[PDB]
Amino acid sequence: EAPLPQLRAYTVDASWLQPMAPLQVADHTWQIGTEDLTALLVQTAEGAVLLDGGMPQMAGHLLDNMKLRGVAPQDLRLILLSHAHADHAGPVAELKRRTGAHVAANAETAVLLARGGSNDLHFGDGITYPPASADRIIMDGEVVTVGGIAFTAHFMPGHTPGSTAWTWTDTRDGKPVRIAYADSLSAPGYQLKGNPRYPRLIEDYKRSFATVRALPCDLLLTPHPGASNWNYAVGSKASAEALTCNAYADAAEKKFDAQLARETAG
Amino acid sequence: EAPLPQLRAYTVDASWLQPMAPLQVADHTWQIGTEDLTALLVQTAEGAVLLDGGMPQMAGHLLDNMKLRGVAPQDLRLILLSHAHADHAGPVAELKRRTGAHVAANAETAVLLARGGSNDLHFGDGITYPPASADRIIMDGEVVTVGGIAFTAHFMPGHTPGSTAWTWTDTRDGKPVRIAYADSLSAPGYQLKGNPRYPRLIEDYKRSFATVRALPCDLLLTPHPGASNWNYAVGSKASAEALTCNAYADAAEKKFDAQLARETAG
Amino acid sequence: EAPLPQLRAYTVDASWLQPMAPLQVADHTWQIGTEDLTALLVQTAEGAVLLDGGMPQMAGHLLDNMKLRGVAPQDLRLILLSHAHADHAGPVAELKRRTGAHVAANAETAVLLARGGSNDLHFGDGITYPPASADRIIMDGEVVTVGGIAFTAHFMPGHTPGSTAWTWTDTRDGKPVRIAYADSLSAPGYQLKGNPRYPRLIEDYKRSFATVRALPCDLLLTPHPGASNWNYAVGSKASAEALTCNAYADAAEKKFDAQLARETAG
Amino acid sequence: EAPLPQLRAYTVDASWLQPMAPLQVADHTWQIGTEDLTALLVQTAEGAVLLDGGMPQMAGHLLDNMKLRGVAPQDLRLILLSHAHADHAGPVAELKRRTGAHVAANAETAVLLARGGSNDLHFGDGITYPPASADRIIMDGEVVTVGGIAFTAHFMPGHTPGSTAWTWTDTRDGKPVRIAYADSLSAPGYQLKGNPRYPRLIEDYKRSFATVRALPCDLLLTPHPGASNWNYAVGSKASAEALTCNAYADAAEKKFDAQLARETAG
Ligand SMILES: C=C1CO[C@H]([C@@](NC(=O)[C@H](C(=O)O)c2ccc(O)cc2)(OC)C(=O)O)N=C1C(=O)O
Ligand SMILES: C=C1CO[C@H]([C@@](NC(=O)[C@H](C(=O)O)c2ccc(O)cc2)(OC)C(=O)O)N=C1C(=O)O
Ligand SMILES: C=C1CO[C@H]([C@@](NC(=O)[C@H](C(=O)O)c2ccc(O)cc2)(OC)C(=O)O)N=C1C(=O)O
Ligand SMILES: C=C1CO[C@H]([C@@](NC(=O)[C@H](C(=O)O)c2ccc(O)cc2)(OC)C(=O)O)N=C1C(=O)O
Repeated sequence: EAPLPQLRAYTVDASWLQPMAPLQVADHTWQIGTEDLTALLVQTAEGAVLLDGGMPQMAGHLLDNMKLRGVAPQDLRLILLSHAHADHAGPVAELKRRTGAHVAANAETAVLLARGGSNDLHFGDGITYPPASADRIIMDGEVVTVGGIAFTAHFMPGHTPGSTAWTWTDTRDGKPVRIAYADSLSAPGYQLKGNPRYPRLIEDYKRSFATVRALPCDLLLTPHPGASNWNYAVGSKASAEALTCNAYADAAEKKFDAQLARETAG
Repeated sequence: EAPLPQLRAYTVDASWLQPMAPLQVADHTWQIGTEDLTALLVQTAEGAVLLDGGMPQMAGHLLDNMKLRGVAPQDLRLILLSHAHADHAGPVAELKRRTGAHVAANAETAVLLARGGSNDLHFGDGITYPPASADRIIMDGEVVTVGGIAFTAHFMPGHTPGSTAWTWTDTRDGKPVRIAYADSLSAPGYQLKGNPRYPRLIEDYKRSFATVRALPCDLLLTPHPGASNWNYAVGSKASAEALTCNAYADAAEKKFDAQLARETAG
Repeated sequence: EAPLPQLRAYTVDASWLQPMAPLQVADHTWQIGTEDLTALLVQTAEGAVLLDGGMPQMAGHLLDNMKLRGVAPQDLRLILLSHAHADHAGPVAELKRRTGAHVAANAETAVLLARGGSNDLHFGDGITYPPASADRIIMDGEVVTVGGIAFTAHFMPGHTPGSTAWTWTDTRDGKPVRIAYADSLSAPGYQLKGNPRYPRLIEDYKRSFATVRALPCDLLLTPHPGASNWNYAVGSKASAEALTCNAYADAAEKKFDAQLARETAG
Repeated sequence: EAPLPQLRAYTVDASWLQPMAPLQVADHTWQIGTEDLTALLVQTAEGAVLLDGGMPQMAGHLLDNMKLRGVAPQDLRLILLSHAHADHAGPVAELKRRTGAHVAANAETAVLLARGGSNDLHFGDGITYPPASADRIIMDGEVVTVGGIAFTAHFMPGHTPGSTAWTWTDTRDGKPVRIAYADSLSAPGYQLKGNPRYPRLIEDYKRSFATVRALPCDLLLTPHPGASNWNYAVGSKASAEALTCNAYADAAEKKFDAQLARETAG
């Protein structure tokens, strides 16, 4: 008699777990994650903000890179998230324990984070990670400010119900740089039509494409750098091929429409 | 450059995942888990009680065995736990979703369950499982009653801070049978002395040995059947070699004392 | 020197706390709350559903009326909510403890319920009540079914971010009766414009008026019966003057637009 | 027909709500609460610790007094609690929101805090306050360190299951001062014998008297200053009549034994 199957680990491509040194994006904004997972550190006069953390096992690397930037663990004030899947919110619980940082997130992201990604609308229990609590619930368009730097939330539901873009204005060469950290717009293996767990999925994606098109943006970044044509491994050329918000939304919508037709076709 | 390691699944011996048909323990009490993980179903006139559920992937098997016993999913009223590690509380979240059952547990077990076993005092994040909430917090000696059957909690901290023995009186051949479901008394790989996360660990274990010795008991069962010398695979002979509470406590204390001396010896 | 002020209780009009006997709305749907707070009991072959519970002190009255309807406490399967303010979700924690019912709610309602209505977007801590957990998170358009009766969620944010209308089809005289339990559309004392805690408040209300207009509805009910021109105290004439969904939405939008202009005017 | 009663506010003696300026207890420890509720600020080189906060409406006063001491809101690192009743943990949720501080507490205190004091073992829902989450769960004897100052937890269950004494060593006149902040040992209106919600209440109190007697202590403080014969209103004479730990435990045990006999006598 076959025994029940063993639990299966959430395994990812090696490049998602490949550490990199901090890569400067603008005067106060640094990529400090891995070659293929974004984790943005924004350094202010009154502490630092982290946008996403990658996989659960990246906690120590993130703290190492923070130290290279002059940021002690207790200097991390705030953690913001694109969406609460294991490869973007993975280390949040550990980071909170080791830094004292607060998490700000919308209600959808908060409830998914608090159950550690279990009972996912599409992935079941296959991508569970250590649960964490949100300390501040934010609404669409709400502004969170640290050290004078204002981060604005733009809800873009679809990839998860709580998917969020974050925008802020940094500087470079004395000129403002409007940064938009837009969430994933993929639907990998999702049932798009008539999904009982997400009945308005298609309507939400369509609205989210429009939301991304309209973001204030001189420089777009995404949780997976490849989704916006970044290449973190090539240093000062990393942003050279980066997409605009319009191009990112267009590419995602074309992919979505094609997937929708293939779902209709089996 | 080495990438960070992949996440590692919590894997167990195949016998822990080997389904078995329901095995009657007393007039209303059945073992419905696997060959090497206990999951007790107590069937009352007003619904059923489940004591432990085993590993996360056992949820469907438990519901199958409940159906064989005449217990529909919605007939499950209450889930009780020995301790909230992944191989005993694994399927609790799914069972709650599929049955509507409530969970009753002490505060220590409730907080560990709510973080899905993450940030374990000894095991870190290596044995995380889907988090679940406790619907009723119980105190030491508190009585929980379903369908007239009274279950009494006996706290026995050590293996986890929330480790609990549950006792109830069933029947067999018209005579009462005092059942004691006592938790694990092992300390596998634990730092026993001067543990900053559990400073009174040794004192708690020593008290818990005494608590187990004094339990009202005609028939002892344990989360791992082998710990009390049960053999679920041999049917009506399964209980033949079962230990008394005194023998179980004595064996565990001898093992603990020897481990303590080996820790002193490196 | 003045001491700090005493805590102030959330007090309501006496009619909101005036018990009434069950009032039949359709073949399986009964008003079982007070003269001026709605609490709907829907009785199915496989248990009962409660939609809202009123104030915290109404828990015992609700159970009394359930018993008059033939519904024992353990027969209550599911609690649904319009929104998680103290005068509609007040007794949910106690009801869960005494009945074993599960709560299904969207993420916004779940987070507000879990903090007992504290840190309200508009009311601060003035309307706190005992916190409760949601056992099932639902999405817009999701169907929850008990005993074959399907309840559909329609999100209508504004009064709270989690405000929800629930629809189901009952019967009367052998004909179907599409019931719509639509949430409040009031904004009592709210700052509508440029509210930092709810930046898209006006956009959400405007969308919610349209959502209410389009609900499937032969019979509209509301958390406050007066909002839809019900009068629970007059028995079989209670529904005589009830508004349509279109009239309810129109009246609320006219009131909102007038309030918006008065806010512009001070 | 009588309507259901209105909700009743938790009202306290005016002196419990009477603000006072900071009163120095030792080189780094200050009383910053009210005349009759203790709230201790311990100031370190790496941030401040708050032990208790008093009533919910004291949040602003506490922040005012912190500012007088040179402690900005974001300088508050850690909140510790004696027990999670409304008059000691009242403002914790607001303080967390306004300061970013973490809360460390044992599991019993954490679960009571997370339900805002509702469903109290003895007081029902009469003393509910805004819920808050614990960020770190601590065990008996565990050491929490901020800025080099070590705070040790001593569990003393009875008044609440999670009641805790905290000890640390400060200085004065170049000599060490062992401070013990011991919790309440009262049982106001409690059913002591055969309490189904707290079956081992008497055993826990008796053990807690012994725990308090054995605390390392040169200077005892208590959540209610009068319980240890402090008088915060008389400035530099405030500690003159303060009890020893032995005298505090003796007085509480005599009161408990007398109450136990009166309960036996009706
Ligand atoms: C395009 C992808 C696909 O890879 C990840 C994803 N998926 C996976 O990593 C991968 C997969 O989709 O094949 C997966 C592996 C194992 C699982 O159990 C579930 C999903 O993360 C959960 C996902 O969100 O779909 N994320 C994105 C993304 O856009 O964020
Ligand atoms: C005696 C044991 C050992 O096996 C399990 C245990 N441990 C393991 O299954 C096993 C181990 O201890 O070697 C383990 C595997 C992987 C891990 O990441 C952690 C622990 O479950 C978590 C444990 O509690 O120690 N449980 C018991 C028990 O008495 O309950
Ligand atoms: C129209 C109202 C006004 O009365 C209640 C309400 N408000 C009050 O009961 C009342 C008020 O608005 O004056 C109130 C009393 C005390 C408070 O601390 C806050 C509000 O409940 C919280 C509210 O949601 O605004 N609810 C509605 C409603 O539409 O649901
Ligand atoms: C000795 C007392 C009595 O006063 C408070 C207490 N009680 C009250 O303030 C008071 C009372 O006991 O009479 C009370 C008022 C209103 C209530 O709903 C409940 C209790 O706080 C909840 C309590 O813990 O018993 N606390 C202590 C104490 O030792 O901490």
